[PDB]
Amino acid sequence: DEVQLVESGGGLVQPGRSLRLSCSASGFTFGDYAMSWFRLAPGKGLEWVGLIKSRAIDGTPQYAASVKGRFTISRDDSNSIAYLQMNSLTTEDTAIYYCARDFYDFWNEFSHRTFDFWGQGTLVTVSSALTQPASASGSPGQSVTITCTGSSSDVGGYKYVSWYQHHPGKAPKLMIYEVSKRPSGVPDRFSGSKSGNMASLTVSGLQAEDEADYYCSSYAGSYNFYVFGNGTKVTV
Repeated sequence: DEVQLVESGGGLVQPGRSLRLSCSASGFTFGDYAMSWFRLAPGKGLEWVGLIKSRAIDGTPQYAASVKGRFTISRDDSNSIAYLQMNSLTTEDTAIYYCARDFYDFWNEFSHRTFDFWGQGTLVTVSSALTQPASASGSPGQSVTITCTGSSSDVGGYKYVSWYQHHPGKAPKLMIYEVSKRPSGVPDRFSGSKSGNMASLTVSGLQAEDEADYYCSSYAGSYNFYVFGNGTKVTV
């Protein structure tokens, strides 16, 4: 099959309005995985919106301070489809909204930490925390290093630092997880590392396809869950 996530429902909407985003999964046994909603907004970086776990765990959804009380996340295990309900939409809510699968099933110890298989996202336009060097460049074949500096409560408190690669209009993609692991099919020239409060990505032997925006993320404990950097344009 392949794992596929398709988010729908976005569009130009007037303020204070309500909108439901759908995410239809395929290719895995939907019921066994947390599903997380993320947001990419211009000027801001990537943001965690909320999380719903497998019903084999609790299922009670967790949201983020921002949307805490006006968004509501939901699942339909019978049709393998997660939902994001948005209420009282302000223009500061305009963004691309992404759907995500926990890297593991509810069985695994390391569940509820890393997310993968992001969809393309659906754009919502409404009418009317980790430090990351803005830019980096190199020549093809040369090396490059990206920094992601957070605090004790995030990068330096855990072994859950991810890096995503983002091409405009395309689904963000896991390059590195758990600080230094390469998912299946990420070339060993992408390298993860950390020390204290600062993580590092290293792209050895650059390539034309390697020119992208690179976002870093860390688990940030029970209260904040996730946090991101503002992204880095690598230019080859």
